Amino acid sequence: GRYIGPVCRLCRREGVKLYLKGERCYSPKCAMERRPYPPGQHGQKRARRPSDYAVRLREKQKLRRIYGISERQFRNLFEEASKKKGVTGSVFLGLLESRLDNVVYRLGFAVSRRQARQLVRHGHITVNGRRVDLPSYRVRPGDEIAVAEKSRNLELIRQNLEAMKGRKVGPWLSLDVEGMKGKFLRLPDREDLALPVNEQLVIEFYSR
Amino acid sequence: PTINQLVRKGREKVRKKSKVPALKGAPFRRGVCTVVRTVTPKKPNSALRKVAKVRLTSGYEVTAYIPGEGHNLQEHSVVLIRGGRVKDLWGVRYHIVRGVYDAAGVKDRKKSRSKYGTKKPKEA
Amino acid sequence: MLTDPIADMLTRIRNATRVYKESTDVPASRFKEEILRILAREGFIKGYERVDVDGKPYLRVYLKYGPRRQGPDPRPEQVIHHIRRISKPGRRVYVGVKEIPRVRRGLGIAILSTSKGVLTDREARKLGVGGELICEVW
Amino acid sequence: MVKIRLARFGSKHNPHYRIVVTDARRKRDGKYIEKIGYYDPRKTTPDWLKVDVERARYWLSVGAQPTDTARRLLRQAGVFRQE
Amino acid sequence: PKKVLTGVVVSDKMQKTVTVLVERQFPHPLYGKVIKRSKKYLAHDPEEKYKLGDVVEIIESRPISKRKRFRVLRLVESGRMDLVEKYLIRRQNYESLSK
RNA sequence: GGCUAAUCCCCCAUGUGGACCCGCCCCUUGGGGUGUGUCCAAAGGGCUUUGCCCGCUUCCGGAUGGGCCCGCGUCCCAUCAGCUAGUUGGUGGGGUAAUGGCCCACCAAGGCGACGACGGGUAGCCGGUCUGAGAGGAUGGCCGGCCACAGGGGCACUGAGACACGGGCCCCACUCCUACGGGAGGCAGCAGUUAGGAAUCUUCCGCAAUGGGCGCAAGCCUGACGGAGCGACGCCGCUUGGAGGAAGAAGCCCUUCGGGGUGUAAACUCCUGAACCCGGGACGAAACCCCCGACGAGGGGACUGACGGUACCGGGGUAAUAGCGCCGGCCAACUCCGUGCCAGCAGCCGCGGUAAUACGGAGGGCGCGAGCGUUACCCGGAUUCACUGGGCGUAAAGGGCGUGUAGGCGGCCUGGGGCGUCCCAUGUGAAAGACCACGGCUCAACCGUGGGGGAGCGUGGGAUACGCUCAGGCUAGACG
RNA sequence: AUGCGCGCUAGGUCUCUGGGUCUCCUGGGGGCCGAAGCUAACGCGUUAAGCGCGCCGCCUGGGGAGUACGGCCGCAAGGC
Ligand SMILES: [Mg+2]
Ligand SMILES: [Mg+2]
Ligand SMILES: [Mg+2]
Ligand SMILES: [Mg+2]
Ligand SMILES: [Mg+2]
Ligand SMILES: [Mg+2]
Ligand SMILES: [Mg+2]
Ligand SMILES: [Mg+2]
Ligand SMILES: [Mg+2]
Ligand SMILES: [Mg+2]
Ligand SMILES: [Mg+2]
Ligand SMILES: [Mg+2]
Ligand SMILES: [Mg+2]
Ligand SMILES: [Mg+2]
Ligand SMILES: [Mg+2]
Ligand SMILES: [Mg+2]
Ligand SMILES: [Mg+2]
Ligand SMILES: [Mg+2]
Ligand SMILES: [Mg+2]
Ligand SMILES: [Mg+2]
Ligand SMILES: [Mg+2]
Ligand SMILES: [Mg+2]
Ligand SMILES: [Mg+2]
Ligand SMILES: [Mg+2]
Ligand SMILES: [Mg+2]
Ligand SMILES: [Mg+2]
Ligand SMILES: [Mg+2]
Ligand SMILES: [Mg+2]
Ligand SMILES: [Mg+2]
Ligand SMILES: [Mg+2]
Ligand SMILES: [Mg+2]
Ligand SMILES: [Mg+2]
Ligand SMILES: [Mg+2]
Ligand SMILES: [Mg+2]
Ligand SMILES: [Mg+2]
Ligand SMILES: [Mg+2]
Ligand SMILES: [Mg+2]
Ligand SMILES: [Mg+2]
Ligand SMILES: [Mg+2]
Ligand SMILES: [Mg+2]
Ligand SMILES: [Mg+2]
Ligand SMILES: [Mg+2]
Ligand SMILES: [Mg+2]
Ligand SMILES: [Mg+2]
Ligand SMILES: [Mg+2]
Ligand SMILES: [Mg+2]
Ligand SMILES: [Mg+2]
Ligand SMILES: [Mg+2]
Ligand SMILES: [Mg+2]
Ligand SMILES: [Mg+2]
Ligand SMILES: [Mg+2]
Ligand SMILES: [Mg+2]
Ligand SMILES: [Mg+2]
Ligand SMILES: [Mg+2]
Ligand SMILES: [Mg+2]
Ligand SMILES: [Mg+2]
Ligand SMILES: [Mg+2]
Ligand SMILES: [Mg+2]
Ligand SMILES: [Mg+2]
Ligand SMILES: [Mg+2]
Ligand SMILES: [Mg+2]
Ligand SMILES: [Mg+2]
Ligand SMILES: [Mg+2]
Ligand SMILES: [Mg+2]
Ligand SMILES: [Mg+2]
Ligand SMILES: [Mg+2]
Ligand SMILES: [Mg+2]
Ligand SMILES: [Mg+2]
Ligand SMILES: [Mg+2]
Ligand SMILES: [Mg+2]
Ligand SMILES: [Mg+2]
Ligand SMILES: [Mg+2]
Ligand SMILES: [Mg+2]
Ligand SMILES: [Mg+2]
Ligand SMILES: [Mg+2]
Ligand SMILES: [Mg+2]
Ligand SMILES: [Mg+2]
Ligand SMILES: [Mg+2]
Ligand SMILES: [Mg+2]
Ligand SMILES: [Mg+2]
Ligand SMILES: [Mg+2]
Ligand SMILES: [Mg+2]
Ligand SMILES: [Mg+2]
Ligand SMILES: [Mg+2]
Ligand SMILES: [Mg+2]
Ligand SMILES: [Mg+2]
Ligand SMILES: [Mg+2]
Ligand SMILES: [Mg+2]
Ligand SMILES: [Mg+2]
Ligand SMILES: [Mg+2]
Ligand SMILES: [Mg+2]
Ligand SMILES: [Mg+2]
Ligand SMILES: [Mg+2]
Ligand SMILES: [Mg+2]
Ligand SMILES: [Mg+2]
Ligand SMILES: [Mg+2]
Ligand SMILES: [Mg+2]
Ligand SMILES: [Mg+2]
Ligand SMILES: [Zn+2]
Repeated sequence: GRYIGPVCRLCRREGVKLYLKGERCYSPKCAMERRPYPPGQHGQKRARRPSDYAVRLREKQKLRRIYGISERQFRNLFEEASKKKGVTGSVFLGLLESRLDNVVYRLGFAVSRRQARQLVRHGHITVNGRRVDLPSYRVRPGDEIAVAEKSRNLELIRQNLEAMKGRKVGPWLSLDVEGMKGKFLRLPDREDLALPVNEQLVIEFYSR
Repeated sequence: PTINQLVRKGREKVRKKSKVPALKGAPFRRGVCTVVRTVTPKKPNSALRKVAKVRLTSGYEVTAYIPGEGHNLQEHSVVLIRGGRVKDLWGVRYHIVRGVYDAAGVKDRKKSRSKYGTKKPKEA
Repeated sequence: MLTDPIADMLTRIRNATRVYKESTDVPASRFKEEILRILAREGFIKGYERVDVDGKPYLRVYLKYGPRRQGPDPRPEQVIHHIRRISKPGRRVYVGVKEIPRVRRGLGIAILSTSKGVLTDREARKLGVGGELICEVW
Repeated sequence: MVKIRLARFGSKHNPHYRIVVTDARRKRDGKYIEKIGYYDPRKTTPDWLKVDVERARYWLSVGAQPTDTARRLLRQAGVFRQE
Repeated sequence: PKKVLTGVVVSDKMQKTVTVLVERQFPHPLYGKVIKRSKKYLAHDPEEKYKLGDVVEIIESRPISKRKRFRVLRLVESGRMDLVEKYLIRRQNYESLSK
């Protein structure tokens, strides 16, 4: 039961655009226009100098709220990363990016990540020929991700895919809008993602 | 100390002393009020603090704080000892748990309900 | 009677260098010589020679320093910053090959005495033997 | 006497048996002599059975006694063929 | 292998039996200094050969009595009476250290 | 008291062999061979009864499982310093499967102790587990291994095996039955009751699976087990929607009355479809058994479910739980009101006596979210018992001083040995766990298969610098 | 308010007591300033509180308390 409640408010508190809505976070309605300041009575007052703790906290919260996942899953995923051979920050970002819901967002099946979660949970999404309804499913390289045979009819899906004409997908992915499918090519590099998050600052957050 | 000296004697492990023989090891303990009264705290503060003398299921006798705004505890009531002190009182090593046995949860407290043991209010 | 002639030699070197002496006399022995040879090859000392002081054998050790420095305290850097006995009489440390420690990320050395002779850490690993861990130097 | 039987190693509704030489008086999941095989009744993988005949033959030769089910497995593995 | 130990005979005082003193060395498990412990063993000397102050070999054997699990295998060196001496003095020092 | 069968008991026989005394040989603790003398065997049943099955006896070996023995490791108190009479050893004997003061007789006078004996306190031990950068500290529930006990205590019988949880004898306590003489009992088995307690479950289903006992088999038994039930107790997955939606409704809060906040949040629009109904519906199951073959090998064939009509698949299909702690510093989150050293808070410093970001409520905010807090306990931080890794002139801490015992430590040169030390090989380090890889349940938790690692110890081989040791030598220490 | 021993690390100055070719130098003592260094600071500094090695003693927040109990010693006081 992750955060469910107003999203553009986190857009506001973190002081940066993180697109939880997809569309309209593109338009000048995001509230980041006209309210770049954090939420609440005091949000328009002068900021104090953030403690080291504060900085690292909020950085981690940025990274987390981006992917919509719970702190339990986030932390567990982090520890998983810190075990694995190779640089933690990158590896972490790579395991985050391999969440089926995420991959679905990334492929352009769903306007936002939350919507991608719902499409997954409702089984509109298949991996490697079989339906997968778990947002937390980890897509390994080579796995094909498609809109399910039946769900192809859905006006939402035909919509998004129609909007995905001519748009290019991530370089670690591939998309065929014809069969409404696409392949997860390889684990995305830090450089591959545009994320406004210093991850070595999140690493430092669990170091406490 | 020289190494030979440690071989001979060796460092000594430091024993820990229980701040709470509520004991029988337990997390909580049932008990019966003997006195219910007030006391005057230590030097820097002033107030009437509410406490109770309790006989215990451990066969122990201790002074306990009665945290909250209002309190219904009487002489013969049965009660649950929490443990943890009240710093500006004397030898009060335990708190009484509100909401269980004869100690009812604080009347009309909206904010921290779990401490003080009151259920959720009603909405219009 | 020195109670630990090796510790004594190392210490003499330490004191010597700390006042920037050009050289220092330690009472001579084979083992001390082997330790020296290792230093000299490693570059911590310029070298050493055998000499008779009061008709007694001594090893004269020629120390080595940095270039003169600037600002207040022109005194040059030490080539031997750190010289330390590890195994002492009264606690003798012996390491297997898997336990021969890397010193200062390689910038330093450890000297071991082994049944292949007195080696450095690198020497011992490459030779695949352990032994008594004599001292750290860096 | 020493026997050749199945020990249950799986999880709930997930039976996985080790084919095992053990004293009959031992409990089935307890310390055994040596594991000669494994058996996966739900056949979830390409190899759902394995044996290492030479061992099972040895044990049979010093007098181990197969459970008729372990016997069946062994036979399927070909412990018993002669020609 | 039947255990073999090496000791000095500190006691002649019994019939067909000698008390054999066996030192042992090892690194202290924490502090690391090499420390030397010791143990007295009752060993079986049927032919009454082995005298006081003998360094002998002891071997693990079928139990002869309660407390005698070892036999005297061979005489390694004869006439170490100083070892015995240290033993006797260590014993004698017990006479102090009470009241 | 009397009748009676047997694979029940016993006697003579056959001696493959075996046991015992004595002699001899080889091995060397009572191992193996051999000779004479002596001593010891058997059980019958079923069949299609001319041949086979199930069994029985003696012996040798195998396998498995145990007994006993030794080295080493195994908590606190020295305000426990001396302990010991079968005590320590010997000869002979008894006893057992077997060594043994295990037990008895006789003889000797020994044995243990500051390297902590004896005493007291506490405690099942381990694989592992928690924590920790590590060393270390702490722990030993569940699962696997070992031990011990079966109301307390003693004891033996039966047996291959027991000093025997659901076997026996005795004593003690307790409950019950009693014709007052006397008897019966033993959940630390499953489930259940009760008491104690802060607290711990169903008097369920099933023999279908794995395993166990007996039976030639058919089969019977199995509260081991495989399941289901109850408890957010733990872990993991999942949901309470998704997209659009105001230069931004109302209400509520702040207001310097200009406005600011809750906030795209809601309404609303559209879309998806947890729950739910219908349909289909398992894997776990193949042997035992039947046929051919010779009851074999091989080949073939059929019966077999608690979980369960569950999981799952297909069709239909409703916008559909959110709470809990905090917001003075440590520490992420601030304002208004009420209260006025009160009421209260409180982990520490501290806050409350009229502007309280610290009490109480409200708005708002931060953190987590089917949970969130609290108490208790363990490691942590704490380098605060310091091996890694601390100290002692004045902060705690040099003994009033010496003499010296045990012990610890030891100059230069050479040689022997190789105990420490190091290296190689090798055995051991079960499984589980931890690690790595690949895989199986849609994922994960969970699980499978594989690989690796690993201190320690056993055996064999090698090295010799250092430490030890033995032998020799020197004079710089030391003494004369 | 500074355990014992050993080796090592500038000098200056006053002094006690030996030796020397006796301004001075060379031992062994007592003091004072001060190199390097050390130290929380004060200070220490070849008479180390510096650099090292060996062995012994001792410490582990303040009080309660050098108290209580025990034991050993003592004629007692009282000591450990
Ligand atoms: Mg990593
Ligand atoms: Mg969601
Ligand atoms: Mg790529
Ligand atoms: Mg930490
Ligand atoms: Mg009491
Ligand atoms: Mg010079
Ligand atoms: Mg080793
Ligand atoms: Mg068994
Ligand atoms: Mg065969
Ligand atoms: Mg004798
Ligand atoms: Mg005997
Ligand atoms: Mg012999
Ligand atoms: Mg005595
Ligand atoms: Mg009769
Ligand atoms: Mg009769
Ligand atoms: Mg008759
Ligand atoms: Mg018979
Ligand atoms: Mg006969
Ligand atoms: Mg014959
Ligand atoms: Mg055997
Ligand atoms: Mg006392
Ligand atoms: Mg007696
Ligand atoms: Mg018997
Ligand atoms: Mg005997
Ligand atoms: Mg000893
Ligand atoms: Mg106990
Ligand atoms: Mg760990
Ligand atoms: Mg333990
Ligand atoms: Mg267990
Ligand atoms: Mg008992
Ligand atoms: Mg009884
Ligand atoms: Mg009993
Ligand atoms: Mg028993
Ligand atoms: Mg029973
Ligand atoms: Mg009760
Ligand atoms: Mg249950
Ligand atoms: Mg069954
Ligand atoms: Mg069965
Ligand atoms: Mg049978
Ligand atoms: Mg069960
Ligand atoms: Mg929406
Ligand atoms: Mg407004
Ligand atoms: Mg619809
Ligand atoms: Mg089947
Ligand atoms: Mg089936
Ligand atoms: Mg036939
Ligand atoms: Mg067949
Ligand atoms: Mg359906
Ligand atoms: Mg549908
Ligand atoms: Mg709604
Ligand atoms: Mg803050
Ligand atoms: Mg509070
Ligand atoms: Mg007011
Ligand atoms: Mg006010
Ligand atoms: Mg004020
Ligand atoms: Mg406030
Ligand atoms: Mg506060
Ligand atoms: Mg408040
Ligand atoms: Mg709120
Ligand atoms: Mg969860
Ligand atoms: Mg520590
Ligand atoms: Mg630490
Ligand atoms: Mg402490
Ligand atoms: Mg230390
Ligand atoms: Mg260590
Ligand atoms: Mg300290
Ligand atoms: Mg003194
Ligand atoms: Mg000595
Ligand atoms: Mg030496
Ligand atoms: Mg050797
Ligand atoms: Mg090995
Ligand atoms: Mg393993
Ligand atoms: Mg494994
Ligand atoms: Mg660990
Ligand atoms: Mg998988
Ligand atoms: Mg596992
Ligand atoms: Mg060897
Ligand atoms: Mg040699
Ligand atoms: Mg030599
Ligand atoms: Mg020595
Ligand atoms: Mg000599
Ligand atoms: Mg002092
Ligand atoms: Mg003093
Ligand atoms: Mg000192
Ligand atoms: Mg002077
Ligand atoms: Mg003169
Ligand atoms: Mg002087
Ligand atoms: Mg200075
Ligand atoms: Mg200074
Ligand atoms: Mg000075
Ligand atoms: Mg000096
Ligand atoms: Mg000098
Ligand atoms: Mg000194
Ligand atoms: Mg100091
Ligand atoms: Mg205190
Ligand atoms: Mg006094
Ligand atoms: Mg007296
Ligand atoms: Mg006095
Ligand atoms: Zn936005």
